[PDB]
Amino acid sequence: METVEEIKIADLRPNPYQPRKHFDDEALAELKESVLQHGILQPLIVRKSLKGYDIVAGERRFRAAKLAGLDTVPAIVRELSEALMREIALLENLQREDLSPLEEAQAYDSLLKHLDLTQEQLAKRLGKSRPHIANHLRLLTLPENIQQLIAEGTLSMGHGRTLLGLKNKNKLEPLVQKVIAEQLNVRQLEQLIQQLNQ
Amino acid sequence: METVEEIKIADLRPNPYQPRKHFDDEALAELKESVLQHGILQPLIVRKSLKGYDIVAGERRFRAAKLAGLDTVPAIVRELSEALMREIALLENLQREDLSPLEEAQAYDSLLKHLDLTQEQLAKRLGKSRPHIANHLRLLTLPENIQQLIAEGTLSMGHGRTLLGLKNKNKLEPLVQKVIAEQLNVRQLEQLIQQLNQN
Ligand SMILES: Nc1ccn([C@@H]2O[C@H](COP(=O)(O)OP(=O)(O)O)[C@@H](O)[C@H]2O)c(=O)n1
Ligand SMILES: Nc1ccn([C@@H]2O[C@H](COP(=O)(O)OP(=O)(O)O)[C@@H](O)[C@H]2O)c(=O)n1
Ligand SMILES: [Ca+2]
Ligand SMILES: [Ca+2]
Ligand SMILES: [Ca+2]
Ligand SMILES: [Ca+2]
Repeated sequence: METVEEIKIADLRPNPYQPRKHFDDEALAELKESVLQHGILQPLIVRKSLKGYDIVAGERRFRAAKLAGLDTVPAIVRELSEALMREIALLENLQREDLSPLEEAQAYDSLLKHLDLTQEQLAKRLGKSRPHIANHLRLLTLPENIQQLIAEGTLSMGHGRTLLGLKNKNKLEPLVQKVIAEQLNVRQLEQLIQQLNQ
Repeated sequence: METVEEIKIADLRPNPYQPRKHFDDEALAELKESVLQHGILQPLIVRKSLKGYDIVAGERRFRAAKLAGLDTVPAIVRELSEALMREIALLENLQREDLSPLEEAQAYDSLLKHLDLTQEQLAKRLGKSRPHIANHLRLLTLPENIQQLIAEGTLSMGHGRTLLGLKNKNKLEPLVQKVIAEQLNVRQLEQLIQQLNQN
């Protein structure tokens, strides 16, 4: 039976097989904020070495914990060959599916209702910006069929966002059919919507 | 003392606050294949119900474990309020960053060399298709400045693939400048390359 250990930040060493080459400061601030709200929800995977503990999965969490003022992170300590460490460094990130834009928006909407929160309060609680939450919730004001098209992938989310800018909704559904039939890009749609609006 | 328990598949209940509405069969097969190679690497998070356990994070792992024929999954049992369960069901998915196409491609290249595997063998080891691996490795044949655009997300991986189809490499930089300024999609880039390749 494995345990989750609290490992001191001073004892942690970089992932020797780190596949991430860029650490976005904005995204780390989001993770920091979430850690301040909920703590680290997911234990790191680490491997005990002579000098300390090498991270196998969790470098962002580690950086977020430091930003948040924590002195330890939760971790599962495993004995692993170099080959397993190389594989798992990738697989922990590779073998997962993110939520779609619409699944995210529906989640925000469900939390607003069941947690009884404003969008500002939800952004704080989730560690996301207020514009990020508002832009996703706006997708839920599009016609049902267009939401379906976006989910099915027949329309991009970028098209969805651009469609919100249309003044006269009488042209909305013909505009979507044109986008699809002509495989228009988002910039072409922006330009059509500007004229229609004017 | 938080522990990882092996919990019987039969005792697990679906996530009451599941944000995922689409469970792609192809992606579940990939996860199943990875579970067969490595086991479940990340414990599920669950909460005790009146009987059994509700999944708080891990429904895809749960379904892949059924497809792989497992009897139990590793799980951390936590006491959580309803509010926390609703929050964590989203957050465990929301607060994470994917790898860029180039980071994925570089990782494959590294693993091929250091594990001394062919593309096919690596594909089996990782639970991905052989073309998925091969097609990401092709990105590494692009000029570094275009690789960077793909790394940053200014160009999509599909743009990258399509640009490989260009015969005259002297037209690459002007073509990319056009793609970016005019925000062209993959199909429109295909057509421009179609024309450039016909002399
Ligand atoms: N052999 C593997 C491959 C991936 N994983 C992890 O499975 C999780 C899949 O994430 P997900 O959001 O797509 O699906 P859920 O299982 O959380 O519903 C990730 O946290 C992977 O790191 C694992 O535990 N074992
Ligand atoms: N408050 C939070 C928010 C996210 N997380 C998890 O932090 C992990 C971040 O994944 P990542 O691949 O972006 O970064 P790493 O920390 O694995 O380097 C994810 O598994 C989130 O579920 C957490 O442990 N605590
Ligand atoms: Ca890591
Ligand atoms: Ca990770
Ligand atoms: Ca889940
Ligand atoms: Ca998940």
